[PDB]
Amino acid sequence: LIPIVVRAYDIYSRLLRERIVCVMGPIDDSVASLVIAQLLFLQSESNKKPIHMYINSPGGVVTAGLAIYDTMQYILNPICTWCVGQAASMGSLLLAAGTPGMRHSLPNSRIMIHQPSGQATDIAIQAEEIMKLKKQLYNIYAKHTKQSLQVIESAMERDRYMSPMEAQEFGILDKVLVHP
Amino acid sequence: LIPIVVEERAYDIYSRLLRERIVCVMGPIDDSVASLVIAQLLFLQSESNKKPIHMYINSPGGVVTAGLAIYDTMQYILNPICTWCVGQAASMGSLLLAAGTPGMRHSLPNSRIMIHQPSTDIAIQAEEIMKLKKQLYNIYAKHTKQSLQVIESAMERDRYMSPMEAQEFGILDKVLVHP
Amino acid sequence: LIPIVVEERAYDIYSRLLRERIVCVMGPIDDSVASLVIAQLLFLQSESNKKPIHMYINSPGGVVTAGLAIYDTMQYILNPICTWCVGQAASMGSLLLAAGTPGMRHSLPNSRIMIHQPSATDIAIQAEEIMKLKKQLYNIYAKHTKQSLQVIESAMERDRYMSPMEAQEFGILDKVLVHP
Amino acid sequence: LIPIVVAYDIYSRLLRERIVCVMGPIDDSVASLVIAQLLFLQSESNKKPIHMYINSPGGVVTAGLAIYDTMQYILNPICTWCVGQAASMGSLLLAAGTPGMRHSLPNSRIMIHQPSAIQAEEIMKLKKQLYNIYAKHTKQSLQVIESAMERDRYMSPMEAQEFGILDKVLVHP
Amino acid sequence: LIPIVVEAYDIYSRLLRERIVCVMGPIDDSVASLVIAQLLFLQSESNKKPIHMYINSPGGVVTAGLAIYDTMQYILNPICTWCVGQAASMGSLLLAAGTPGMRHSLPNSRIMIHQPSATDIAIQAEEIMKLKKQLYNIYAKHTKQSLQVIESAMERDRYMSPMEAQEFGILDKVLVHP
Amino acid sequence: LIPIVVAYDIYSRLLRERIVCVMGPIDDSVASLVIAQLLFLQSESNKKPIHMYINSPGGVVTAGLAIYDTMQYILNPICTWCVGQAASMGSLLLAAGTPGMRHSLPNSRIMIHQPSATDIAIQAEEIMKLKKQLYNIYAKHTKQSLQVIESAMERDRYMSPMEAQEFGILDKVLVHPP
Amino acid sequence: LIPIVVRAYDIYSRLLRERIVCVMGPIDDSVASLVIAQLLFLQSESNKKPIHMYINSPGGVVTAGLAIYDTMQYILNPICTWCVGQAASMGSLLLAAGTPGMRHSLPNSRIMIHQPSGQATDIAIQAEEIMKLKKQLYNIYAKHTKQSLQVIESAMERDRYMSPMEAQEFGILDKVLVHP
Amino acid sequence: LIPIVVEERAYDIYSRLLRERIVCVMGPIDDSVASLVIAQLLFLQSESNKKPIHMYINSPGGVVTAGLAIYDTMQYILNPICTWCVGQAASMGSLLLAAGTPGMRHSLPNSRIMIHQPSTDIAIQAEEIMKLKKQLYNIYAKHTKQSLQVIESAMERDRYMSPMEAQEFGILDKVLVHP
Amino acid sequence: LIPIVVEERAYDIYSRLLRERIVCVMGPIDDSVASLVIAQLLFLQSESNKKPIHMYINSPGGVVTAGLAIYDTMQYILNPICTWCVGQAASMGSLLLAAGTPGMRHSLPNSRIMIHQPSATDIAIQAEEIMKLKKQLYNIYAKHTKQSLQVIESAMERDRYMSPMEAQEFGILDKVLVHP
Ligand SMILES: N#Cc1cccc(CN2CCc3ncn(Cc4ccc(Br)cc4)c(=O)c3C2)c1
Ligand SMILES: N#Cc1cccc(CN2CCc3ncn(Cc4ccc(Br)cc4)c(=O)c3C2)c1
Ligand SMILES: N#Cc1cccc(CN2CCc3ncn(Cc4ccc(Br)cc4)c(=O)c3C2)c1
Ligand SMILES: N#Cc1cccc(CN2CCc3ncn(Cc4ccc(Br)cc4)c(=O)c3C2)c1
Ligand SMILES: N#Cc1cccc(CN2CCc3ncn(Cc4ccc(Br)cc4)c(=O)c3C2)c1
Ligand SMILES: N#Cc1cccc(CN2CCc3ncn(Cc4ccc(Br)cc4)c(=O)c3C2)c1
Ligand SMILES: N#Cc1cccc(CN2CCc3ncn(Cc4ccc(Br)cc4)c(=O)c3C2)c1
Ligand SMILES: N#Cc1cccc(CN2CCc3ncn(Cc4ccc(Br)cc4)c(=O)c3C2)c1
Ligand SMILES: N#Cc1cccc(CN2CCc3ncn(Cc4ccc(Br)cc4)c(=O)c3C2)c1
Repeated sequence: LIPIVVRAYDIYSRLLRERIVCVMGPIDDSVASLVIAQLLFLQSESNKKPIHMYINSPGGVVTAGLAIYDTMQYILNPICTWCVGQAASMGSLLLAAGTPGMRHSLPNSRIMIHQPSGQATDIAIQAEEIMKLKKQLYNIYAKHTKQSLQVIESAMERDRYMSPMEAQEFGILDKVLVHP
Repeated sequence: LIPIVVEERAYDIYSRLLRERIVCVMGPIDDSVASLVIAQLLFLQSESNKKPIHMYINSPGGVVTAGLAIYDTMQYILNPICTWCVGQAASMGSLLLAAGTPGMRHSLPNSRIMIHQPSTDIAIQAEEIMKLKKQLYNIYAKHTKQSLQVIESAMERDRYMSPMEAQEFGILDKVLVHP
Repeated sequence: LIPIVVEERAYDIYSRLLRERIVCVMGPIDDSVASLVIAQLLFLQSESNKKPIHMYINSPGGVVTAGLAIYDTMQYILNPICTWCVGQAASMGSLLLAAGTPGMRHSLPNSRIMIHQPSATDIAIQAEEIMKLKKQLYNIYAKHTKQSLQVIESAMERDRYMSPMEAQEFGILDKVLVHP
Repeated sequence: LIPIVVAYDIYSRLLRERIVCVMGPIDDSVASLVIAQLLFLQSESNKKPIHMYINSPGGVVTAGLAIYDTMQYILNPICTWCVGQAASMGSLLLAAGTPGMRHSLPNSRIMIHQPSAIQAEEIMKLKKQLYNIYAKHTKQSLQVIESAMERDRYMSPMEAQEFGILDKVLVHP
Repeated sequence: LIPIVVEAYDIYSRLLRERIVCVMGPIDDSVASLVIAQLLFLQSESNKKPIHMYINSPGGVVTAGLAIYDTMQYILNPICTWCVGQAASMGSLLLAAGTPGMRHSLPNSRIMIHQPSATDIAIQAEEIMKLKKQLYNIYAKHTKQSLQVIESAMERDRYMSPMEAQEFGILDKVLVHP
Repeated sequence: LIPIVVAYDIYSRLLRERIVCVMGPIDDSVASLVIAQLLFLQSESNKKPIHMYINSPGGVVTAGLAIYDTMQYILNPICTWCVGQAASMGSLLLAAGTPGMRHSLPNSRIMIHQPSATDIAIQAEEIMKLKKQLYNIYAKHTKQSLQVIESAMERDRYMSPMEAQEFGILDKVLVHPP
Repeated sequence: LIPIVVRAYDIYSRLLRERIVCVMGPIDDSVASLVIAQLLFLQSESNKKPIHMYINSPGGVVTAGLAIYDTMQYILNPICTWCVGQAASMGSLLLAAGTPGMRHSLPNSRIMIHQPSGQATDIAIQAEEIMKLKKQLYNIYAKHTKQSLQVIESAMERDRYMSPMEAQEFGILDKVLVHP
Repeated sequence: LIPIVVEERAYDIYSRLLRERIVCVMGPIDDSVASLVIAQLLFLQSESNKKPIHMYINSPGGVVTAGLAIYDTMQYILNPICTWCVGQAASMGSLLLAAGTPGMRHSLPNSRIMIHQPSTDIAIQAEEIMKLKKQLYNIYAKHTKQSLQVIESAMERDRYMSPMEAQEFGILDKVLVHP
Repeated sequence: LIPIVVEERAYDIYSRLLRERIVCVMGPIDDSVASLVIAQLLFLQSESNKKPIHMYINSPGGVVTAGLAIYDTMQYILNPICTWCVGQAASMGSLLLAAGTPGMRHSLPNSRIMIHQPSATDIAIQAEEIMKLKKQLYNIYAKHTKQSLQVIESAMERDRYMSPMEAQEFGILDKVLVHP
């Protein structure tokens, strides 16, 4: 039951006019394909006007999440990340991949970087190869939070969520706002 | 739910991707995908048979004959084809990736490329699956410019490659971070 | 989601294929697929009875009477019917492929062509009727491949797939091409 | 999805050609659809012939009888066409065409044998209706229809023409 | 599970020793096979000692009910029938197939002869008429009613009282106590 | 629950009567059990007759031929009995009894028409090759011509016990013990 | 509903006393484990008394069928094979593996050596490796029917059944009996 | 349906196999199989801790920790253990096969041996599955007497070996046709 | 099928295990598993209250109250309880393993020991009650490992498995042996 706003759009097509790419729910190849297209389209309108990326996600397929991350680094626009409700697993990696100084979170959000043990693989993968994927998140997290590799590997072995202030000091987000 | 963009006409974002001469290959490859992909490749040729066409690949593989149908159409049309790998391209997905126009096969830094065949259509006999696998042997060796047994060995290995190993191996030409 | 192309008018890409006089026979063939193909075949003739009609065949087979229904329409209309095998043409697919206008039956370089029938039909069927069906499959195959009736009874007993070059040598198609 | 011709969809264009399709199993939903178009094509013209495309394995008898009564009610000449097969109730509509205008394409299969909650006496009562319909349009005696419908087999289009189910077996116009 | 009685049998094997054959529940080929074997076993014990049958059945496959009916008419033992709870469709045909004067029913039972709308395969129209005509003749032979009266009463989708079924001919005695 | 007689279960005592029970659809499991009892009953005596009880709707053709071949292999004379029905493979086994010892009860239903399964999906020439095997067995035991058999089996109908007797499927139609 | 015969056994335990190993139905690891135990037990009673192996099977897992074959060659007893009803795929390979001159079939049996295209693999296997398994049946069939490798490979490409007389001339069985 | 044999006692054929000091390992390996196999290995030791025990292996693999539990019990008891491979022994199945007493690891001529791990218990983390795989690396190298990386390479290969290659590789000692 | 052993009397091998004073805790632990273990525990004590009792633990965990029910019985009875970890002991499995008599908690060389609880119980449960349960898990773990309560709160936050040597160093078991 999606509404229509006023030439008349639906509320989700209107969100894209305000340069807002929506990432709600589990991440798969279909979500990654839709998100990457919105980013590439938004750069075609202007490669300097900022883009806001709303994240309320529990995670999902890693390669699908990495495709969004790789596209976030490709486009030249300033990328603003907003954590609403929760950003866990791959969701917190996209949250931490925003433009430095523009990664926000709402005051009552939860943030998880631990990886779950409901998909995460597309096909069946071998023992050495989930380790290579985990090492990829090890370096991406360390690069965007400016944390050491050992601190990152240690923190990701603990099954717990952080408050936006804990995530701020760790390096996932920059500002915790209740109001503009 | 597919959003709508305005650039006066109103397209869905995927009808707008086809406007950019961009053909998406996301997900498992079956006869439904092969019918959709081939149609866009034939349409994009009709608009202009010399402008390049971009193929985005994030696929785990799938039906072999459908992936071979796309590949044949890729070699049939006259446009230079740029391949782009985001996320992953495993089994038949890496074959289409390596089948791009030489010099314009790209991948993004965190993609995973697998050429090991998994384990499609109706079940067949042992001589037919072995016949099909040798076509995958020849096609890979044709575009990687590797030896046959070098390909046959690398395909036994249950493993993915980083975009860089796939570049030295001959599946890719460029690994980009930024334009 | 089926994409949209623009001339001016907005078409769906499959509807644009029909304006190029291309009739797709993709996937398993049943009565619903037969209805669509026959409807498109008869419409393309009403526009012009001499302009060629293109048939895209990527099929693993299907119901015999449904596949025969199409073949009956391909023989009825006066248009030159170019058959194109892309991917594979098995069981009822190769019969339609071999039923194209002589000299205009093509195949793409990596296609597989089988004439072996699978080990069906709409309602449960008797012994004498199944062999009556296979006997008219022999006659149509022998008519269009110009082969002996027993050479069609043979080789159809072989659980085997053919190359486009074998299928060209045997009489199913006339050309196998890489480029136009 | 069904394509678009010029702006019509291919099955709406087939209706503009005065062609009514009866493809697949016949039930009350299909019978309601066929009857609606049969009355519309008569509403457009009561003289122009109407073409019926039959590719059916049969279906519900009361639904097939519903179509049959409508073709007898309407005043238009009706051409039936068999493509693929016409089995059980499907061959009854095929034989229900206007005399001299019942066709079949060469490689079709015609079945009049009926496939093996109402009482037993109602099954026999419905069957006798089927017997009389077949005998009326085939000009065959009742015991010939009863003995032939008893045989679990399909016919060639040439066999079905001599029996009286159809009139024309053509390859080209 | 079924309990164990000591005299050590399970109770259903003990009803066998009392020459009681149970026809409880729906009738299929598995029930007919079990019932016929119990009948033929009791004739081998003594062809003269009566056999008691307990019928609490909603009906079932017609050919299975005929194999039971043909087996009781085969053996020469005196066969009683006892309607407990309900005897509908094939159940009431067997109930009426008892030895004349020895077909009983308990007072609060329901007896039905109208046939439902019986499948091993899907059959043709004349084959369900051929089968129904067998039910007509079997009912008329044991109820001593005219064939027309059978066709009328079987067309009514209704249940009979054990009192009504007595004067119709389906049973002989409606008792509360021995 | 199968009752117990005195310690046998009723189906084990049927085997002691030299009776082999073939009730229900015929598959490879039914064929294995039936063949096992036929060879056992031959082990205890190669000349005493064996009794076969047939209430079958048909089943797998190769399993039904597996039984038939074993009925022809053993040296014992075989009485076949039809109760309820004998259809498709069931009527072929019924017809394959010892000449003059194939019986049926009066309310049985016998069909030789084959249904429109089998362990694997097979080809056209194999399904028809199997039908010719049935053509020869039916003509052999009914002593009818090949054309008369292949015509009559394309009829979708059942026969009465007397029709099948005149056709050659069975010999005696009994109501009470001879 | 398995009967009891007379000390009292069940009819299947009695079959083993007559030195009859029963192979009915599709073949899996459970059937192979049960069959191999009966063969090894029967050799422990006497390594010279013959063993009869009843076969009414449509096939099954290849490695499970090969385990029975390998055990048939291990034990020293004369092995008699009996085809009843049908022996297809792996079933006909065990039928052909009997002691020379002791492979029988009942007069109305069907024999298939073609391999189906309902299991045949335990796990998932690669393209080259089904070829190695097929080459194993290629040599086993040729060794026991004394046929050439080319004749064996050709005959196994045809989807058809043979009569016991066809199978006798080919080399699967030695005698076709109606009576001892 | 398990038959009954007489040799006076009445056993089922599998209770008679345990009488021969024969332990069967057929089918997928889970905690139910590990509980059954370990119990027989411990019982057969109690009857006599020096008589050999025979293990028949026709398994496609399965749960790793259950297959490791059996292997540990194999090394724990004091009896020499003969392993026998019929049909196949893939993944954990070949590990138990190679874990027999040196000199008595056999296979029949038409068996297939796979040491490539497939793709068990609850799902785990990437460091734990990698930790488990290295125990399979050490155990295989211990009984094959091969190098670690030689094992690690051979385990990438999606392939089976004939009993003869498995013999040169160090998983087997003897390949028999007849006693 | 559970095999049969013979002394003389015929036992099923699992019943023979109970006569060796061995109680198996294999698989997931629920109320039905708790009933069996407690019943076997109390019976073995009725025969003798000083003879050791052996507990075989190959468990991935289960219900907390069901697992606590066993631990309560292990503390109640007077017998020396030797715990044996074979394969794995995770969640409630390691708690029973660590609850064995001091000096008699063993593990086999290739076992995995986890104390991390999974991300349950019989009926749907509230927040305060789940933490009340984890708090008594802390107390039992701290009592038997002789570790600090916070050292138990830590490390239990780590989605991690331990070796038998780590579990010995931490206090879950006392010995890790290859041979008796
Ligand atoms: N997966 C994917 C992916 C991710 C990052 C970069 C690329 C490279 N490609 C190559 C071809 C191309 N062509 C046009 N544009 C502009 C545009 C305009 C509108 C829309 Br709607 C979409 C794109 C591009 O940005 C690119 C970048 C691929
Ligand atoms: N499977 C398929 C397939 C794949 C490759 C080539 C062909 C050959 N065919 C034959 C007829 C034809 N006719 C028109 N065009 C132009 C066109 C314009 C618009 C659209 Br929308 C699609 C195509 C063709 O490209 C071809 C090629 C078949
Ligand atoms: N199944 C079917 C089928 C197959 C072959 C031949 C026929 C015969 N029929 C009879 C009536 C008819 N009426 C009009 N046209 C032209 C037309 C115009 C638009 C569309 Br859209 C479709 C057809 C015909 O071709 C025919 C041929 C039936
Ligand atoms: N079931 C039904 C059915 C079948 C046959 C005949 C009838 C009788 N009815 C009664 C009323 C009626 N009113 C208008 N028209 C013309 C018309 C115009 C457009 C459409 Br669209 C449909 C019909 C009629 O034909 C009839 C015939 C009922
Ligand atoms: N369906 C069936 C059926 C129904 C009625 C009659 C028959 C005929 N048969 C033939 C052979 C036979 N042999 C022995 N007895 C005695 C007996 C003893 C114990 C048990 Br337990 C079962 C039977 C017979 O009654 C018959 C009758 C078959
Ligand atoms: N399928 C099957 C089948 C069918 C017919 C004949 C045979 C041949 N076999 C071979 C070996 C054999 N050995 C012993 N006996 C006697 C016997 C005794 C008790 C039982 Br219990 C079962 C059999 C045999 O009859 C045969 C006949 C197989
Ligand atoms: N899979 C399996 C299989 C198949 C063929 C041969 C072997 C080798 N084994 C080794 C140990 C062994 N020990 C005792 N016996 C005799 C026997 C007695 C009774 C029964 Br019951 C079972 C066997 C043996 O035959 C063997 C042969 C394994
Ligand atoms: N999981 C498990 C497992 C695996 C290997 C070793 C052990 C240690 N345990 C400890 C207690 C014990 N007590 C008696 N015996 C002898 C025996 C006698 C009959 C049967 Br039946 C089973 C065993 C033992 O072998 C052991 C070994 C545990
Ligand atoms: N849940 C439970 C449970 C757990 C711990 C303690 C108790 C207390 N109960 C009370 C009554 C009782 N009565 C007899 N015995 C001895 C015995 C003998 C044979 C078997 Br078999 C089992 C026990 C007891 O140990 C107890 C202890 C309950």
